[PDB]
Amino acid sequence: FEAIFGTFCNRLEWVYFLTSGLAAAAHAIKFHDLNKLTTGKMLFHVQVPRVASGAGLPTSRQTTIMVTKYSEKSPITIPFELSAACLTYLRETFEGTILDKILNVEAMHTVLRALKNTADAMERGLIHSFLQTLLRKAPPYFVVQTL
Amino acid sequence: RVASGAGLPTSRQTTIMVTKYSEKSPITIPFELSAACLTYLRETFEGTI
Amino acid sequence: TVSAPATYGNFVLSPENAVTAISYHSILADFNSYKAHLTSGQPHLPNDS
Repeated sequence: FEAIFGTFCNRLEWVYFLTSGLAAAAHAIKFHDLNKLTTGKMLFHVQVPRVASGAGLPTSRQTTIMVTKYSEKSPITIPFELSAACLTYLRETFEGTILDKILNVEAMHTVLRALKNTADAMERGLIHSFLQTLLRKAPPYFVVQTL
Repeated sequence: RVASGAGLPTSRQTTIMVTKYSEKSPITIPFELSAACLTYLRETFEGTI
Repeated sequence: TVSAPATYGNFVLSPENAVTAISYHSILADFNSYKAHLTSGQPHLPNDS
């Protein structure tokens, strides 16, 4: 005889955005009207101090500096596929035979694996998008040290 | 898998299946005994010292 | 000082393994466990044969 000693399956590791240390740079918020939002903004108002000047020299008038900051938008996406045979087995039972039961349970397990995989992919894609944002805004060492 | 941003192709599911096989390597060692050993093992001639 | 296994393990064949070796020249180890998990609808076995 020839023997099958075992059949193996990889156990996945699930990651979440909040569990990462990269989330420390984030202030994460849910907003159920986000699709209806045109980009949001923040307003700032600063009045600088000044020093009294000596005789003869011109004085400094008092300035107000008002600035604005804006937001960026960047959605993400991922698909999962199900076959028509998987769908028809998932929906309906033909006969009560053991094989048909196997096919029904197998379609259910196919769908469950696909949903779990997509959910993990969504968490990972959020992490990836935030890291890309950080790399997009971050200037290199020589610029910031010169500043 | 990792979700994709605008303009980049999203990655599809894959299932990868591999197999591994055993191997064989028998070993052999002999030992041999002389017919005198086989005689004296069983037979006690007259029982002297 | 290290704790190591004192004896070789024992790989044994179930009677369904015997029937399948006779009829098909093949072995599926833990055949009855595979059967029970397959019929109950449980997607994972507990451990390797």
